[PDB]
Amino acid sequence: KTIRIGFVGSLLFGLLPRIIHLYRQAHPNLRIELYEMGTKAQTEALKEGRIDAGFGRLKISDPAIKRTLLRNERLMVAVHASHPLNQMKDKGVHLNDLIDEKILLYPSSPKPNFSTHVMNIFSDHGLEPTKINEVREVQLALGLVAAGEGISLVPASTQSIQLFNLSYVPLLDPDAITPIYIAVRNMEESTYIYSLYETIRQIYAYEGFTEPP
Amino acid sequence: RIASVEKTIRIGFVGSLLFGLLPRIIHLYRQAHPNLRIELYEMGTKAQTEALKEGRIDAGFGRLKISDPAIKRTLLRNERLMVAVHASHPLNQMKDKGVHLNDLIDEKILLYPSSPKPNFSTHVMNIFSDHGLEPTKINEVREVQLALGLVAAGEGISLVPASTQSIQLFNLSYVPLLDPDAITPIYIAVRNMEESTYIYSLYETIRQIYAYEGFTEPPNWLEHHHHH
Ligand SMILES: O=C(O)/C=C\C=C/C(=O)O
Repeated sequence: KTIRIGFVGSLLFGLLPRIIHLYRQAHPNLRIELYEMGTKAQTEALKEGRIDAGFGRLKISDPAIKRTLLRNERLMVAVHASHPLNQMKDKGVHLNDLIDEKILLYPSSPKPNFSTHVMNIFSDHGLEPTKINEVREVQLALGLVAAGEGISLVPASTQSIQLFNLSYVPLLDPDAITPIYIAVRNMEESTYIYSLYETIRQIYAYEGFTEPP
Repeated sequence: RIASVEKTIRIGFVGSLLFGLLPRIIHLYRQAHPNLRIELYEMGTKAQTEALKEGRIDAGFGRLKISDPAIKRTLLRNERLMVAVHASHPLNQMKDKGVHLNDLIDEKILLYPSSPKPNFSTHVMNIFSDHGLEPTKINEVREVQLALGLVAAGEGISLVPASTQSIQLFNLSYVPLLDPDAITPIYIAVRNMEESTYIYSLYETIRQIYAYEGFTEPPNWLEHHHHH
């Protein structure tokens, strides 16, 4: 009668609430508890039994955890309206266009985290952006972009944040992605966790996303 | 090549203000003062006081009035409150017209934040009790984004600043709150001394954007008058 879910903050701005809402409709007397935490912290939390399921954006390998890829969400570049990158609808924008920009990454919690994921995509292609500043969370990064502080790379679903003179630019590199995983304990076999997984599949089928296994 | 400490201006702000007018104010300020280095620091109102006193920041944007002899402040405006509700909540049918505080008393209300005190939740609760209203279903959460997320999940409602409308979550609706005192103040605080020329310029920028937005302000609001 109590399910504990760990989640990275950005998911609040995307599909997480509609999943929980449909999930609620199937379980009118379940106590649902949500806890914002990083993907590495979710792994430790699952092992200690502090949460039952974790929704994250890193693939942390650990025998005690069963991890499953839900979908490959795209990354976008958040910029101020007047930024030159916002003038490139014609040809579009690649990662190698971003290398000399002031880039705002997040979170500032211990590594590995979302900024490590983003920097790895650069390094995967021999790119190393030299001007990086780490901030607490995605909404702060975006507010700072709007204030004129630089640019940021964010999941496409954070476009629910529509700040004055903030524009989101697509990235052309096919691997400019931020996958979303569900993680549970390796011998998890609960009805509640199965139902949660089916609820995600119902939203995806309705939303037109590719179904996970 | 590095900028001088004299031409560096440090600005403290509460995080939720990034959803309203603060960013365009800062952007415009930067654009009009290209030889200034502006540094921005997220901090709560209480921390802003010690920071101003010690020189760690030069101006602080906050939502609380915490009196300290070393500091002075100007009320920039009283921002309206709204009720964040799930699209399918009955209260959402009064979205065009708005609702009153006494309509919310038996609703599942999500208050926030958790840590600081006094905060937004006590201020919200004080507006209820100012009118002999005591909400019976109070659940407190850590932060505004989790409150909004749980409302979007249909687990309750939350009273939020009007600028929160920048965050448009799926199946989340913002309903106007009609009580004229259902407001939340925004302040600029500075050291209790004559404002530097740089802070006076920041005042000028605020006045400019507030005029573009059409806000009503009293005579001599934020206005510098010469000492000679
Ligand atoms: O750090 C990580 O493990 C991943 C994501 C963090 C934050 C977010 O998506 O908002």
